[PDB]
Amino acid sequence: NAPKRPPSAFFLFCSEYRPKIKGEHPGLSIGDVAKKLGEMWNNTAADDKQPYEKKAAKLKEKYEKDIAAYRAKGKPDAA
Repeated sequence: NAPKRPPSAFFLFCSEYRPKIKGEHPGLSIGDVAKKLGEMWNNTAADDKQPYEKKAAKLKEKYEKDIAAYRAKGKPDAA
């Protein structure tokens, strides 16, 4: 259950250059790769997020209606 949470905007961009920050800094954890990006993302322009952002949203949105449905009786899954 739980459609889960798709990309957050920061997922698209993260992927794009994760093996690249990992290549320069093969000493990051899910707390450093996250902290680094948590910054980069925050400083990716903002007007560079928008493209990735709109998608992360599109998906989050899907979830939001599938979660709203799940927690609001989304168990008889169109049977």
